[PDB]
Amino acid sequence: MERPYACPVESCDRRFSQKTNLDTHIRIHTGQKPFQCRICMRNFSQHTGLNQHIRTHTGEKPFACDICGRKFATLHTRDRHTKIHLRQK
DNA sequence: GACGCTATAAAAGGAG
DNA sequence: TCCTTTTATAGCGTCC
Ligand SMILES: [Zn+2]
Ligand SMILES: [Zn+2]
Ligand SMILES: [Zn+2]
Repeated sequence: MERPYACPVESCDRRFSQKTNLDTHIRIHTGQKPFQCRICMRNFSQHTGLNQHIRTHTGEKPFACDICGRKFATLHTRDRHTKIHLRQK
């Protein structure tokens, strides 16, 4: 069994290797958000959801682009940006 | 075009 | 293992 943990929701039925990931996933169904932003008090489903958000307050931009050295708050925004240097408008 | 941001999935770290 | 963190992937929505 590579992914022994299955989602209880008949409709969804997503599979996971670690039980942690299954519990975290189930939260999207129940709508429970255990991670709270201490500035605006908003709630998030994940550790990363909260971390991505704290940066909107702090203005921290950890991710730099290799080509132009421009900074971004999140990983995806940075990765997606780099692709523009490989094409025209 | 570009990118700020939220969501969510996949994986890894660390301690008992 | 269980719990904490980290990395990856998808879109949305809006301004340019
Ligand atoms: Zn599910
Ligand atoms: Zn906040
Ligand atoms: Zn760049």
